[PDB]
Amino acid sequence: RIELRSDITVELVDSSASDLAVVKAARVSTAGEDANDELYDGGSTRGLIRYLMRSRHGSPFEHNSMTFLVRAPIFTVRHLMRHRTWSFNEESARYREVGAAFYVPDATRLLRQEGKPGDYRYVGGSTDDHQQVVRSATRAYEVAFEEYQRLLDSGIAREIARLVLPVSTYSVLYATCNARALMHFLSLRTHRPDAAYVSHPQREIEMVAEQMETAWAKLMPVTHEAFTAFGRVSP
Amino acid sequence: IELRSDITVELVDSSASDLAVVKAARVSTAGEDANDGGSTRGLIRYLMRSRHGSPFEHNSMTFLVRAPIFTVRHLMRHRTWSFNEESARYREVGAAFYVPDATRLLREGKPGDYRYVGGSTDDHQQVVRSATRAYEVAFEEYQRLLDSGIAREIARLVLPVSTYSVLYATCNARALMHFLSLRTHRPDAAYVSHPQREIEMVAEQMETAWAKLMPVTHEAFTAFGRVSP
Amino acid sequence: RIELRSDITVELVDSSASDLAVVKAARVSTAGEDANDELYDGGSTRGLIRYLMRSRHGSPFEHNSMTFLVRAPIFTVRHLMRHRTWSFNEESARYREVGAAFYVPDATRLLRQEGKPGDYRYVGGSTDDHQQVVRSATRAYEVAFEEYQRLLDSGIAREIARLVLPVSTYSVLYATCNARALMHFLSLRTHRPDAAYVSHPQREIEMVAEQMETAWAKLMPVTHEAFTAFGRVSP
Amino acid sequence: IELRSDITVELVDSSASDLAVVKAARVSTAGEDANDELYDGGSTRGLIRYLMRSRHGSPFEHNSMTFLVRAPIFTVRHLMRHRTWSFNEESARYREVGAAFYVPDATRLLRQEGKPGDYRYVGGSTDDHQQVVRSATRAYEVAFEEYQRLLDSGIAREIARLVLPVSTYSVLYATCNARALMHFLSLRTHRPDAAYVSHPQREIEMVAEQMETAWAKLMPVTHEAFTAFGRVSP
Ligand SMILES: Cc1cc2nc3c(=O)[nH]c(=O)nc-3n(C[C@H](O)[C@H](O)[C@H](O)COP(=O)(O)OP(=O)(O)OC[C@H]3O[C@@H](n4cnc5c(N)ncnc54)[C@H](O)[C@@H]3O)c2cc1C
Ligand SMILES: Cc1cc2nc3c(=O)[nH]c(=O)nc-3n(C[C@H](O)[C@H](O)[C@H](O)COP(=O)(O)OP(=O)(O)OC[C@H]3O[C@@H](n4cnc5c(N)ncnc54)[C@H](O)[C@@H]3O)c2cc1C
Ligand SMILES: Cc1cc2nc3c(=O)[nH]c(=O)nc-3n(C[C@H](O)[C@H](O)[C@H](O)COP(=O)(O)OP(=O)(O)OC[C@H]3O[C@@H](n4cnc5c(N)ncnc54)[C@H](O)[C@@H]3O)c2cc1C
Ligand SMILES: Cc1cc2nc3c(=O)[nH]c(=O)nc-3n(C[C@H](O)[C@H](O)[C@H](O)COP(=O)(O)OP(=O)(O)OC[C@H]3O[C@@H](n4cnc5c(N)ncnc54)[C@H](O)[C@@H]3O)c2cc1C
Ligand SMILES: O=c1[nH]c(=O)n([C@H]2C[C@H](O)[C@@H](COP(=O)(O)O)O2)cc1Br
Ligand SMILES: O=c1[nH]c(=O)n([C@H]2C[C@H](O)[C@@H](COP(=O)(O)O)O2)cc1Br
Ligand SMILES: O=c1[nH]c(=O)n([C@H]2C[C@H](O)[C@@H](COP(=O)(O)O)O2)cc1Br
Ligand SMILES: O=c1[nH]c(=O)n([C@H]2C[C@H](O)[C@@H](COP(=O)(O)O)O2)cc1Br
Repeated sequence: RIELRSDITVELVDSSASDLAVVKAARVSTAGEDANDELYDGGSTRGLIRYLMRSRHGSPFEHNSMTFLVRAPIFTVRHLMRHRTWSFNEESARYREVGAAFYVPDATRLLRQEGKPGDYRYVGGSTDDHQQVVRSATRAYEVAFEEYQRLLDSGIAREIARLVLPVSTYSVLYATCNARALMHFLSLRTHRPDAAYVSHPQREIEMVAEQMETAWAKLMPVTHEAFTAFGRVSP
Repeated sequence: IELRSDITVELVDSSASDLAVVKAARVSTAGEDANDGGSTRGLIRYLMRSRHGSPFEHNSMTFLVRAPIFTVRHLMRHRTWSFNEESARYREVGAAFYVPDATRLLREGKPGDYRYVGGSTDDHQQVVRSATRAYEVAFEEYQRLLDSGIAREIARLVLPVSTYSVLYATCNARALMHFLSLRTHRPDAAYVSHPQREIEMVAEQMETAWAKLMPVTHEAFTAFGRVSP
Repeated sequence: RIELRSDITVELVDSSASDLAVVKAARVSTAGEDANDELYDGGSTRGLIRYLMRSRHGSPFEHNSMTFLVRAPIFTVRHLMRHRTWSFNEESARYREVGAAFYVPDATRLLRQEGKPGDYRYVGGSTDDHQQVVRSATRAYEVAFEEYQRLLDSGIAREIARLVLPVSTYSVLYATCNARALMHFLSLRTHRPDAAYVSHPQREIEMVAEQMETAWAKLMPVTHEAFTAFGRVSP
Repeated sequence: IELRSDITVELVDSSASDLAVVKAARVSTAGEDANDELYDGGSTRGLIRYLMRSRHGSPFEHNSMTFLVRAPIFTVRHLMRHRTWSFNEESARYREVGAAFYVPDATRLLRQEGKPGDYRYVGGSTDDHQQVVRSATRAYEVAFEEYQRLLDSGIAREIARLVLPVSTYSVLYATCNARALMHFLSLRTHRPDAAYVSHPQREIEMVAEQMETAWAKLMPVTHEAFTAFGRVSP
């Protein structure tokens, strides 16, 4: 028996990110060695960071890291993993038997399907779909996992047996970035009609991106607001 | 549906030669002067053994790759490459699926355990038959979701990781060597890696094409233990 | 016996860069295998490249390379080597006796000096500045080069003798990028009031950038034109 | 003007421990359950050695270390060739340069290299130190004197600096993860015992040594493995 889930989760597992890190790093360029010591307050912090954001001076946002634990279907992990300045370590289906958790969209998700990303007329759907999707998914997931279990039972290599598993199978990974890589990622992986360049990601990676953005907002409140302020363009 | 076991790589564009390496390396010792066969062979052997990899980066190779998604995930972990890949969010995907061929060992059960490696050919028929039921049902349902007006990006959730995809993949020679050290199983190498056979097929095809472009670099690569400089 | 020059030179030595490669790379997404054997006409090329440029879809612009031979002052080479997606190989002063060639800015250049980059009110300059710079530079360079040779004559290692040499000493290097990295470089290393983000690079690095742009314009005229139509923002 | 021979590195921030390695590696083999349970020094060391010996590099990337570095420009150029790092450096286009310049100390000059990579080109002596100090003093004094005359003439900071030598001190922040740091140590330390002998100049190697010490304090199991296996980055 399989488990169907529709939750996509991100947990902040570790970090070293602050708005002060950014101020210090940027100060060294005009201040020299005073940089590491100086008297910088609430209003000077806002001012400097907004300025770096508006000028796209991005390197001072690199002196940090945030590490997330992500649990998501493989098709969404494929989206996250396209971001080449991040580091990733993922559960391996060559090394382990895969758990029978599979992703299905929730009812309320399906009313926001993008038939051809970037085109307005292709957004829509309604919730007779959800039952049809649940019904199709259940049949395909069951068979795949049963054939999966069957080959493992004959002693077929796990890396071969998994060929039958759907891209909706859940995976778990660690994902580490600095703030600049995170802002570049948010620019592409959130849909924000406010933004200078509006992106059209699938909703499931956007779910990942929003949770990450919430955790990041707490660590770097001033950077986060400035990022939104300047049109969600990565410095 | 179609079942297939080809995994193909074609070189589609390049600007890559051994001489491009020699010139790049020679600005250092010679300056402007830098812009035979034995000084080329010599210089390249030295850069390889000293691990001066920067001269090997002044070049590009582009490949067109046809492989199932699980192997494409392997390829796309190499972050210094450039990729563009067929999208199931935009396209209705083709009913082509990978199954291993007859000569594939079917029993590495934990890679790096050359105690967990083996196989037979009654395993073959089992794999094919069993994958076939999985793929058939997945595709039928993928079609029924499309036919009900479900968006492509959602319909595809039911497709296995053995679905064929296709992409352009571009690297310089230094990134390729790094890729080859990880993505071929070569007990003769200084550091032995244990890649899945399917990505290794990709890798062998790329190495073969690259040997035609840069045969002296390819020889030095192997001579010094298949360690990327 | 020193030589003063004020020419910063870029030569394209090799490339494999075209607009058509960009189209193929984008078409694989929507057309699959067929993209590799498709024929593309002028208007479909233009429409597609302008679409990617304005949408900031940048990956299709990476399947190429350009290799430049660059001769420039150290201080300008440092600007150029800040760009981490490039490949560089540079003449070594640890290995080679350095040539007596040093950069001075020419008279036209000095009219457009940047006192506080980004601040337009420290932009400017006089006509007699050229003579004061030349008289000042020539004295300092002569002494550095003379001490350099003295150190070399006393058997001091080249790696140590060169500490007396100025940031205006000429170096030579190969610099290799793809068009996307070149574009991000041009958005930062050229000053353009038309641009969506006006940058304030030292004129010396900008001279490097303009010549790269000219050579690249010839290889990928469609992309070039599109990059400029949409405000010099790197996809 | 002030002549110095110190090259300093200070750790100003980090999030790095051997623990972030074990967790990142454990996800692959034990899934979700690798964030959340049984941890053991022996098994932690055996896993880190195994990743190191096998060059499984990626689990060593979930961390960061930020160094504040003060070093002459010619050394900064060596450090900044490592493109996986992030840097922010004092700008001479924005700032009047301080007249601090590097001269090698007396012991260092006894080493000097070549031609780097040839054993028989290493040498020096202690009236050579006084040559170096005297030539340097003459060059730097004139450079700084011209620098000032140009600034006094209202010539722009960015142009005036053309006269200053590559021995001018600069200050920067440098952030990397432990995988990038290992690669940098492999190339920027000279260790006849390593699987690959590298021949960096002494000054960047003085930067490297201090970074290694600071890192080893944070990740001693990783550092012991790095060294045990020939100082090859995973
Ligand atoms: C047998 C095998 C098993 C594997 N097992 C797993 C697994 O179980 N789970 C999993 O997630 N992955 C696994 N991987 C994938 C692996 O962790 C890498 O993602 C992939 O192999 C490519 O690694 P790479 O970074 O060395 O090369 P690429 O990312 O091209 O990077 C090339 C080199 O670039 C440098 N580099 C680039 N970016 C950085 C950076 N940000 N920091 C430091 N250095 C950088 C490094 O020196 C690196 O060696 C496995 C790979 C193999 C061959
Ligand atoms: C709506 C949407 C649609 C997409 N469509 C497709 C698709 O149809 N097909 C497909 O294959 N992918 C697609 N992608 C993925 C896309 O092609 C990117 O690889 C992904 O968005 C990550 O972007 P990136 O390459 O800008 O950033 P990452 O690879 O981190 O790189 C980040 C930034 O680093 C720089 N950079 C890193 N490496 C290089 C390099 N080698 N050269 C130059 N600059 C570099 C660039 O400035 C880049 O913007 C899509 C993404 C979105 C949000
Ligand atoms: C003794 C010595 C002598 C040297 N001689 C010279 C010289 O004469 N001239 C000169 O210019 N430099 C010289 N260098 C500098 C050298 O060429 C490198 O720029 C510097 O050593 C940083 O090394 P790196 O590129 O391997 O690592 P970093 O750039 O962190 O890169 C780490 C790893 O990332 C990967 N990587 C990152 N970007 C790319 C990319 N675009 N393509 C492929 N892989 C990538 C590679 O796998 C690389 O090894 C020398 C260095 C040493 C230690
Ligand atoms: C007018 C001007 C003023 C400047 N002022 C200063 C100054 O005062 N002090 C100073 O030190 N420098 C200064 N710089 C240099 C600047 O900080 C950058 O190093 C330089 O512009 C290189 O471009 P880049 O860092 O945006 O991207 P480059 O390193 O090419 O990289 C391209 C893209 O790759 C991505 N990327 C690559 N590596 C990482 C990583 N490790 N983490 C996250 N993302 C990554 C980013 O998305 C980045 O934009 C200035 C440049 C200009 C034009
Ligand atoms: O040999 C491997 N190659 C590889 O690239 N991975 C990466 C790919 C993917 O992001 C994740 C899991 O892959 P498998 O499910 O193929 O292990 O780790 C893992 C192994 Br083991
Ligand atoms: O929104 C997208 N996000 C994405 O990352 N890709 C990348 C991921 C994968 O390597 C390939 C195809 O993905 P889909 O099958 O998710 O389109 O392109 C494509 C699209 Br469209
Ligand atoms: O040991 C070296 N370290 C180094 O980083 N380079 C790089 C730095 C610079 O960009 C160029 C030449 O510097 P020297 O002039 O410092 O060799 O090559 C060269 C040598 Br040799
Ligand atoms: O316009 C700039 N371009 C640049 O690349 N830098 C980087 C390069 C160098 O590493 C450091 C100091 O450069 P000047 O010394 O040119 O400011 O910051 C700074 C400025 Br401002």
